[PDB]
Amino acid sequence: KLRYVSRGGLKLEKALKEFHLEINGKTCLDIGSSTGGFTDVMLQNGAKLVYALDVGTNQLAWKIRSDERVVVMEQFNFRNAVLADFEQGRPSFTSIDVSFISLDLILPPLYEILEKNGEVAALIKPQFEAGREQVGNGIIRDPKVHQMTIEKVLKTATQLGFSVKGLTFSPIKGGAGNVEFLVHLLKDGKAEIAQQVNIESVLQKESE
Repeated sequence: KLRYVSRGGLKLEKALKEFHLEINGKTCLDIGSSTGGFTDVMLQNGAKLVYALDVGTNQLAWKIRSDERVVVMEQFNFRNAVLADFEQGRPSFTSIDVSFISLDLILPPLYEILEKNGEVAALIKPQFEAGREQVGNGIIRDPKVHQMTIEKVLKTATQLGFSVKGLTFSPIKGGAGNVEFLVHLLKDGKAEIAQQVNIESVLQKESE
């Protein structure tokens, strides 16, 4: 009864549930596929196709690598990604779980690539969004730094034209032991942060 190929799958599972996302029949993009937990979640929820992208060599679990619905794009730096790179359908849903890089560098090319009214479920990792001097053991524990990193990503998304439809906390810690957050974006050019988005409330709920 391990339902997913990694505990990472628990992260996207919560996003799908909390953000009321529908994957069935959609062409999906998994940025930072790694072992494939996110891809696995999307496959199980009926994705028509999943592009599995990694800046380095693919590390997909055997089960996921062998899946006919999966299109591997390894040694592929998403910063250099353009719409022409996606030749088997335009992604309308995207999940993002990258490390050692800010979403500031991922969201812009993605905004162009994603289908109109396409959606994004993205992990916000304070340890990669804060300043070097702010990090230190590699864990960010300061609530004010957490807030600032969330604010930073929401600002970047809205400046691009994404609307922010939801925000919550990732159900499990990432990497060296970091609280991380899940944000729901919509490509509509409206730059609207939904009323339900409440950073302080999310921070408080994660802490409990």
